[PDB]
Amino acid sequence: IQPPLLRPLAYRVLSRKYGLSIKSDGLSALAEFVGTNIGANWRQGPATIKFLEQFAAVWKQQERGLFIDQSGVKEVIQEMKEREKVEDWRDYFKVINASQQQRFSYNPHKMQFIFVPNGGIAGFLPDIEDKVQMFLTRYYLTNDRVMRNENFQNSSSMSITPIKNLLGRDAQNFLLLGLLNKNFKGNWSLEDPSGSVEIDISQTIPTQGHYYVPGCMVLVEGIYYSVGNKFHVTSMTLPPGERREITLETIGNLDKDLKIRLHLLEKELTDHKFVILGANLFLDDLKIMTALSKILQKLNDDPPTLLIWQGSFTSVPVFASMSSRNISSSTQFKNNFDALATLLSRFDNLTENTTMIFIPGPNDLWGSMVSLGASGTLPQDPIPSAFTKKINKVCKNVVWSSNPTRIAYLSQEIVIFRDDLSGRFKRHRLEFPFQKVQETRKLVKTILDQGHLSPFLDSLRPISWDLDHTLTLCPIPSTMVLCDTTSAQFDLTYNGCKVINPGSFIHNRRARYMEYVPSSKKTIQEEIY
Amino acid sequence: KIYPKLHQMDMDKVSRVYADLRRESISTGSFPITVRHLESILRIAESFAKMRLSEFVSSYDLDRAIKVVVDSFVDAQKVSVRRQLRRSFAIYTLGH
Amino acid sequence: SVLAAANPIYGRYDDLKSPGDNIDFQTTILSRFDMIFIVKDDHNEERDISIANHVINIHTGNANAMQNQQEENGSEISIEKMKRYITYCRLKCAPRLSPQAAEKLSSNFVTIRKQLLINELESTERSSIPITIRQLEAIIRITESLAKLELSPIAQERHVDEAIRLFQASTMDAASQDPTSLSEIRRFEQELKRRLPIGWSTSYQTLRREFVDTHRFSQLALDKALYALEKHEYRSGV
Amino acid sequence: MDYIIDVLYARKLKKENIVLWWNEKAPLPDHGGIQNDFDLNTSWIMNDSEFPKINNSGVYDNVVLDVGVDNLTVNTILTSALSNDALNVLRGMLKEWWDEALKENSTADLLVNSLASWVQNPNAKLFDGLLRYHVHNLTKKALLQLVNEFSALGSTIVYADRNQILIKTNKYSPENCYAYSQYMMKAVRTNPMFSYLDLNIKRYWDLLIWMDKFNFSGLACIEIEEKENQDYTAVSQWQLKKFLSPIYQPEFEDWMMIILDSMLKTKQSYLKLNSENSLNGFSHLFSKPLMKRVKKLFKNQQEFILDPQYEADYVIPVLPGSHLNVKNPLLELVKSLCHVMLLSKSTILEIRTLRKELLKIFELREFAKVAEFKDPSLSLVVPDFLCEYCFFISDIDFCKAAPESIFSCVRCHKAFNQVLLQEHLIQKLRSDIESYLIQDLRCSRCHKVKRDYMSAHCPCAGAWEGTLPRESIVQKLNVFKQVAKYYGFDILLSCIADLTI
Amino acid sequence: MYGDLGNKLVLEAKRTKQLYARSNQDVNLPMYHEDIIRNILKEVSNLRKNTEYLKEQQQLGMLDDKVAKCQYFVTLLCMERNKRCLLAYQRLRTDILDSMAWNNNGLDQQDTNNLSHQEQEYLKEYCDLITDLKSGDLVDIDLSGSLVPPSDVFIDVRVLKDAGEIQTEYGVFNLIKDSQFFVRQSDVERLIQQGYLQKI
Ligand SMILES: [Zn+2]
Ligand SMILES: [Zn+2]
Repeated sequence: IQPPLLRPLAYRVLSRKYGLSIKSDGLSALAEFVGTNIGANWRQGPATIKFLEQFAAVWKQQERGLFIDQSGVKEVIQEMKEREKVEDWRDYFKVINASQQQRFSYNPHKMQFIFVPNGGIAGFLPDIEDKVQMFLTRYYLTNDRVMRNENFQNSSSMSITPIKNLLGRDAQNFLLLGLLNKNFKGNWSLEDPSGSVEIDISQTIPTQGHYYVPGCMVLVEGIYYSVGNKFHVTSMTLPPGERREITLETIGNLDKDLKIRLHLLEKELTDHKFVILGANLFLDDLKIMTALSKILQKLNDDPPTLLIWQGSFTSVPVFASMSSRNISSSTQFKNNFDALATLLSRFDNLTENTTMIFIPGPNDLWGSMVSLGASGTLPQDPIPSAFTKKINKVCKNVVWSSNPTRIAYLSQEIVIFRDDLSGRFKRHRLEFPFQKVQETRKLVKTILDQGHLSPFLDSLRPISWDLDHTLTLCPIPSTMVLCDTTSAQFDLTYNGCKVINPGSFIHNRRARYMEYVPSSKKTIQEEIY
Repeated sequence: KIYPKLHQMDMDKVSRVYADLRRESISTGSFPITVRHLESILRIAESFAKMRLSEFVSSYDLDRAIKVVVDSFVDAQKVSVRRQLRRSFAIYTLGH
Repeated sequence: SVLAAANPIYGRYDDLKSPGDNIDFQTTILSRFDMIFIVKDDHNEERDISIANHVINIHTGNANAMQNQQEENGSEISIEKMKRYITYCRLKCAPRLSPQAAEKLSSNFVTIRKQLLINELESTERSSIPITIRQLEAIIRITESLAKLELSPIAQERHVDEAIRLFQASTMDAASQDPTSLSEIRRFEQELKRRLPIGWSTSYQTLRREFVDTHRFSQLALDKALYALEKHEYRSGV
Repeated sequence: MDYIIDVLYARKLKKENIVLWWNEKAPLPDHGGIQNDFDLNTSWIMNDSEFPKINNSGVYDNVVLDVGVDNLTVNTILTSALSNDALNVLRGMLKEWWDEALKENSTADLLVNSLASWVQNPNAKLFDGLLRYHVHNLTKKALLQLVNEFSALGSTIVYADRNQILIKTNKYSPENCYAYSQYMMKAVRTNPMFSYLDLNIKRYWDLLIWMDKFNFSGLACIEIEEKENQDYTAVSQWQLKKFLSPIYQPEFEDWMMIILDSMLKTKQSYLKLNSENSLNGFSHLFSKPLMKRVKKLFKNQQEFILDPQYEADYVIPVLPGSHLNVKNPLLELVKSLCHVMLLSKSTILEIRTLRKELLKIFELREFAKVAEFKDPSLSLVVPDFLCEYCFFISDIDFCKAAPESIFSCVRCHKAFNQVLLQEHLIQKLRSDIESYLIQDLRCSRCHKVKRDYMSAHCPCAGAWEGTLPRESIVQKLNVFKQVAKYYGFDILLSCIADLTI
Repeated sequence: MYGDLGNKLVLEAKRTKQLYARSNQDVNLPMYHEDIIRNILKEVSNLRKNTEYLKEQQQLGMLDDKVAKCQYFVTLLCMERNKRCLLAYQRLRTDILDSMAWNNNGLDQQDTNNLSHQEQEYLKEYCDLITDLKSGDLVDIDLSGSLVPPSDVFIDVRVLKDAGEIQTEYGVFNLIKDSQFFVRQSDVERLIQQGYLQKI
């Protein structure tokens, strides 16, 4: 509507203000916008000015007179205006899979260079650079946290000595930081990007506060004996950890006022229940089915703000059967998943304003095909979407996530993972020639201080190379959920961060799920049957 | 006045030729085959085309150049391998 | 900066022959000239095909022109003014050539020294005269070669000098593996494998058995064994 | 009845000092306490459990498909008797069952047949991955020894399937050789200390044009052996001929019958002369009809192309095997003809002559990569697939085999259920995925293996090259998707959907 | 020696300013040399640590201010030198920032990687301030107006790149590739700012 009259007006508004180019077509766009203005175009001047400011703020592009992209600019402008006339808890607490968390890589120039994970069929497969960089990233995070902690100890305490610089002198003592592994010679080798040194396990005292298994970093002191070529370490100490707040303040602000506002809101929040059923829930057993039904009846009284479903949903491993018994094991696994969806939906207060989070297990398929009884790769594969059907429609709150599940909490951070890491530690605890509560405390100190969720050799347990950032304890969550069936159930707080161990679903003969209030910072466990 | 030009050429024919050239120098009666040998074949093609007197190289004249060079190579071999090599190159010889 | 031109012996490099036979030049001359380099038989019939394509392309004027312009616009960038830039940037060499080096070089220099010690470890029996002075020419080589690399066009000295020293190390190893060179270790791995399938059990169990878990054999003899075995014995192909 | 195999093996072990490893809770073998330790060897034993196949594509004067030995696993484990303790216990049990397998109840025979399945069945307990891998390796050495034994005879093994073994005889001898062939293979089987391999040599081919399992022209199968007197019609699946355009397929098939007839006639001519030179004469015999019909067809295609009715038929059907360019499907026809002809080594020169003639017929360089065939097979195979009713062990190739061939096995009429097919296909696919996740790098110059976890380039000058990356695994995933369109495969569809995420 | 690190930093800064100054045209801002910056940061922290040791030094036995206090004052000299070097470098950086803002955001190193965060929002807010100067009063003149005296309002210009029609104040103008166009000076200037025109 009347372009030429608007022509000098629009010229004044845009070109004189910003030196911006407008085509005849975008000017015609403004003409029909003026037509949409039933009133005469007098205050469109200020309206066009706000239009220009929004365009400069968002698009930052020349050639505004598009009427195509400019039409979208008009739409954004009218959305903003509608927001002008009209002038949270659910947004946070989001459930993210293993691959959802943004990748992060260490860089000497920028303490944590930003990286990107991978949902692409081509993207999800790791690379050669991913192979080298998962190891290198574990080492670099260990090195940076160690140097910060050594600065804390003394401007800094004793400094590590490059493996290569070691052998240059025989009888001299040195500080080391490297990854422990079995040397193909047969000795225990400490390996870093500079190299690797076989370590004399004799005359070596472990730090009693930490576990020690092959495939872990360590800070050690001793003589090397270049003639003997094996580092005669005297004292062996796991690399000290760093508090999440301390790590954040060392790395600076990244994504204070927002955090404190969320903390105040969470303290205002009350009775938020974080319920974890316990390791190895079995859908096959009828007695366990009745116990879980009673548990759901109990949860119906107060719908928990968090519900965790643990690995090994099926009793016995499900896998391919060439000797089929007229019905595939995968079909029973699917039917077990389909079952209890009605039970969840039967209880009205249950599955309303709720969330159910499911963790894969070794007995679960895609984790049993890889290894029937054992678990496969360290980031466990979630169940197929086909096995998720009708339970997602009967129950809207069921969430299917991989084993390294994280929750982006508004005032805290929660990491969910299920594995029998305690058994792995016990079968890999080292003997040095040189109680359950204490051993769990040692395990917690080990996990936190080492800075990795499962500091194990990739050969022992496959680790997703492009997903190694999650497996490293880069965030150091204030609360971390680790469900170990083998380990004794407990909840512990270390280095300003709380570690919760749900344990088995049934300890000996009775059903038992935890309940946790994030504001109260306390975990309570109930008993059924 | 005559300056034949390789405007048209058979890239992959020469490629398979040099491929066969390979794994033959392994023979005790076989001398090594190198890049300068290939350049030799190219200049033999140029000489043939000049001999044809056309200002443009002919593909089949270049083929006869290939034939002459490969026959010279075969003659250079030990007679024991020479027969096996001539059978192998027979896939090239008929095209001349 | 002298660039040599010697086809070592019998024309070919003869990497599978004793370096003394291979290198007619005295090894003292090699050390004093501080550089070593090898041209070997590429084979790679597919790569030979590709080389033939390239050579004909540069040989046929119609194709020659397109490679010429392709190189010129992006890479060949007026070779004359490359020489001009080289003069200007060797004027830019002289100001400083190890600001970024110091910290990383403090480790990597002694590192490469240690790999030279490793090399004499694989070259027990001294592997004759030619291999002994190579460590000294190499330690001088690092010092001269960091400056040679200038810090690259700018400030990239050590990170690439490491790769270059690796390249030179394996360059000499192709001639310093033995005093027949690779042929002797090939014979060693053959006289090894003459028992591996028929006897010598299998699957590292025999290595855990003989010589009391091969410990005496492991440090030197088994390392020499595997260095010979490795050449004959999910990232690139599929 | 593999659970009965479990209970009997448990009873047998209980007799000895060693005690059973049976565990109902976990069908995986329960050795020691871990039962769940994972390493490179753990995946090594379960994976790559496929029977290697030896194929020599050619055309030969006298070919025999031979006995076609079945149930080679139990035969091999019995012949091995001619860890070690468990191996000895299983060998004693197998010899006991073999004694029961002869002149006794059919239940003993069924148990013997199903023992091989139990040795490989993960669902059946007392199943050891080491046991399955070692039985596979034993079958490998058995095939190697069979090859060596055939090597002594004046005959060449042109194909090896470990289910049917294919050998041609070098001599041009007539009918009497077939009886002599029976006598010699009796002498061959008598020599070694085995008795469990299939006898009754069968399906001899007086002429065979061997390309693969599904492309061949065998003639005059097992009979009174009169050398083509009672000529059985040439059995020819032609998984590539099916690939062809449905209109060009009859032409290609008709010309391969013409070719077969011509080589046969030259074969009697050569035999009368004696009283592959016959193929050499065959080449010159059919050269003129071949070249004349080629251009004729090319000339027709000149106007045949650009016709909406014709192009609907001319389009090459989309099949999982091939991904080659269209390249004038008639040209594809002659390229396929060249490939099937290229088998005869002697006629390869005459084949080159025919190719020169054809490139004169349609303009193209005398030697050309575009002229080269490079036929894609894209064979998706599950290693050592088994039919529970038939108990036969054989690799099943989903893309190459006919749609009912995957469904129903050759031995028994029983048809494979789709669910286990998808389960096994996804098993191989992902198992390769984790293999990709657990590989070991290999250097560029020295070519050592990555013994170092902290490598960051080799201690050698070369970098770590690698062996088998993601990209062709992704194209294999695309082939899986194509099969999923071809065959419903809901489990496969779910697996594909997961892998995309 | 402590300022020597700062000496290298200021030599680098002088190299950068020479590089920019010798070219009248805009020089993309070089990478922020935060390596040296952080090195000086640790040095000053440890310098502060040594100053604290001087205070505790005295509290214990270094009570000879003539000596101890002299040492502390010297430290002060070193730290002040380092601080002034850093101030000079940062001021030079900010001068470059203002130059680039006027030449690009005001007349119309686009990437911020060469630039640290703090100074990133510094330059953004500086551009906002420039707009504010343009805003309200003095809107009549271009705050970043051309500093060359105006020669002739009407000049013919050939279109450097074809970009279709662009609306002027009153006359339609299509940017057809390489088309002469003889019109007033405002439009041609502003299109030169985008560079779509050429040859004057
Ligand atoms: Zn069957
Ligand atoms: Zn290497």
